[PDB]
Order: sequence, then C-alpha cells, then structure tokens
Amino acid sequence: MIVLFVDFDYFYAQVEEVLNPSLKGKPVVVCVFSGRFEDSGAVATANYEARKFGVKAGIPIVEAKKILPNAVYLPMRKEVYQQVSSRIMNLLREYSEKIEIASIDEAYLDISDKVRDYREAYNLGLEIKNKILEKEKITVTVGISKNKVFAKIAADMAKPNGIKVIDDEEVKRLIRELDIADVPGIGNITAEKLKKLGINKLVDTLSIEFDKLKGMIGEAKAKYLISLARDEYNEPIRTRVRKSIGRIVTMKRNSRNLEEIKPYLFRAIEESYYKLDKRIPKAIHVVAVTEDLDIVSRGRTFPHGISKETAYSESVKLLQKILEEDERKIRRIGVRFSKFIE
DNA sequence: GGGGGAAGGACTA
DNA sequence: CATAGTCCTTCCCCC
Ligand SMILES: [Ca+2]
Ligand SMILES: [Ca+2]
Ligand SMILES: [Ca+2]
Repeated sequence: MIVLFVDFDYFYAQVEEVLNPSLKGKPVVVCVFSGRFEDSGAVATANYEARKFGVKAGIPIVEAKKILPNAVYLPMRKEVYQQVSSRIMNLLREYSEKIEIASIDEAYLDISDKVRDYREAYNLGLEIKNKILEKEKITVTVGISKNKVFAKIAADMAKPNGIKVIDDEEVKRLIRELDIADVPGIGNITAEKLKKLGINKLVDTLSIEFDKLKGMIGEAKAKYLISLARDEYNEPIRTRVRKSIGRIVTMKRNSRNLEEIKPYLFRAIEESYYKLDKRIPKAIHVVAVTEDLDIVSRGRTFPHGISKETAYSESVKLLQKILEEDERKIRRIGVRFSKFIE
C-alpha cells in the first residue's frame, strides 16, 4: 500500500499570513483569548519566526508576550481557516477517491492505484504541493510510506514546506530508533508512563508482557504500538467512523433569552456541518449546559436526512422546548449529530 | 459482539 | 468549570 499524507504548515498562522502578506517574516501568533481577563488563554499556533524564540502551541499568551512582546498576536478565526481548509481538501480530492480527512489541517490519500512506486509517489507529492501553492498560496508538507502512521511521521520530520518518503527499510530502522513520544496519537502522559516501564522505542513494546503494557496505557494503545513495532500496521484510508459529531460553545453570559442564544447555537451548527462534510445525519440533539453545569438535551430523528438549514430551524424548536422545560439559565449551548446514512 | 451514550482522561488526531 | 476543543477510555444499557 502507498500512503500519501498532507499537513498544512503552521496552518492557522499561515492563513493569517496569506490574508495579510505584510505579516510574512515577522513572528505571528494565533491565540485563543479565553476571556477571563486581558490576554488570558493559550497560543493555538505560531509561525516559525515565533518558534525561534520558544513561542509555540499551548503556552500561555501572557508568557508568549514576555518572550516576544512585539510579535503580532491575533485571535483565533476558526471559521476562516475551515473555509480555506475545505477548499484545499477539495483540491486533494482530485488526486484520490480514497481519502481520509483527519483534521482541519491534514488528510491521508491512498494512492496505491495511482502510482506504481515511491519515485512516482514523490513526483505526485510535488504535483500536489505545487497545485495547492498555485491555488491558495499555502505551503504543505507531504509524507509518504506504507501505512498511515509512517506517512504522517515522515511529514512531521520533513516540515515545513517539505516532502519525504519513508521506504520499507527505513521503516524497519525507525521502529528501532524512533522516540516513542514521536508516534502519532501518543502524547506526553502516555510517553512518561512508558518511560517509567523503561520503554523508549516502538521495538521496546515487543519485550514486555502485553498485560503489563495494557495495564499502564489501555488496551487500544497497547495493541496499537504493538502492531506498529511488528510492522503489521495496516488500516484503510477510510472516512472516519464517528458515533456523533457535534460542537458546544460557551456563551459570554449565562442566559435564557432565545434571541441571545441563537447566534452561538448557529455557530455550533456551522462548525458541526463543516466537520460532518459528506456525512449525513438522521439525528440531531440540542445540548445545553446550565448555569449550575447540568446537561440538558432534546433531540429528534428524521427518517430522511438533516440538511444544514433544516438543522438551523429544527434546533431552535428543540432549544425552545428546553427553555420551557428547564427554568435555569444556560451557560453553554450546542448540538450533536448522529445516526448517519451510508 | 458491538453500537452508542455518560463522564473523566489524553492528545493536538 | 478555571487553555479550548477533539478525540480516547472505560463502563454499562441495549439491540
Ligand atoms: Ca500543520
Ligand atoms: Ca496537523
Ligand atoms: Ca502535531
């Protein structure tokens, strides 16, 4: 199998650079201003000019400002990035039918039937990079290998504006030399737990009692790392299997005023439909988190399929039913979609 | 056997 | 609640 992975480089910040070219070359830091007080919140993504000085994903905005007081700090514009992202995903759609959109900034293409080998996979990666740069002026990094995991690792290694193939032999080498912390889906907490079991490489998970490994990190992650270590990993590039897809936004002030709530609910729906993409729900649940943090929800099933605009109007009715049946103010409001058609 | 929902955990998917 | 959101983990009801 030949898998080609694409990640859009320092995406939120790059998009901002594209919408305002004067920012290029200067440190740029997109942040999620949490609203608790001036500069509360954490950095979402920073460009490389900012990473040079340690400003990066997840550190407090207040700290970023101490290290780089004169950088350009911008608020998160999730909607803008989703729109720019969907267009890029549409371009990727031209290169393969088997595509798996993983998040707003990345996707996997199974190109097993479009190319005969890595040399051709590589030329295709350059084509793709050139297409996106041409259409949207956004640089991306391509990772190519025998499965999803190694294709992503290659992009992580080659970024930004890069391309890299990890052939079968290097896969065998990496299974032995790759810090476990660098494996997709594996974060710090799990990394630390394994360090403590004296595990630092994929290969290491092959010399420990499965039940001892499972006991520390869960069955799913234990099988996972193991199937990789045995170069036995092979999961299809399939549209992800999801129970429900939703979004819950925290409002600025608790409320029970139908008109005041609406906007937030709609932003929730908007975002939700962007995340649903081709998937079509039959069920919609409106979800409210009350002032005292209780969860209240009212849903409805539609034998046909729920269009975005129908979700807009049917949710409002569900929201009204909630207000009539619970007199508490609402703090957070959102929606959930489930039971998809095939 | 596994869908799928509740509530807390871990990853940036 | 106390960086937010997304997705994962564990457990239990239920088909
Ligand atoms: Ca990225
Ligand atoms: Ca990414
Ligand atoms: Ca990452």
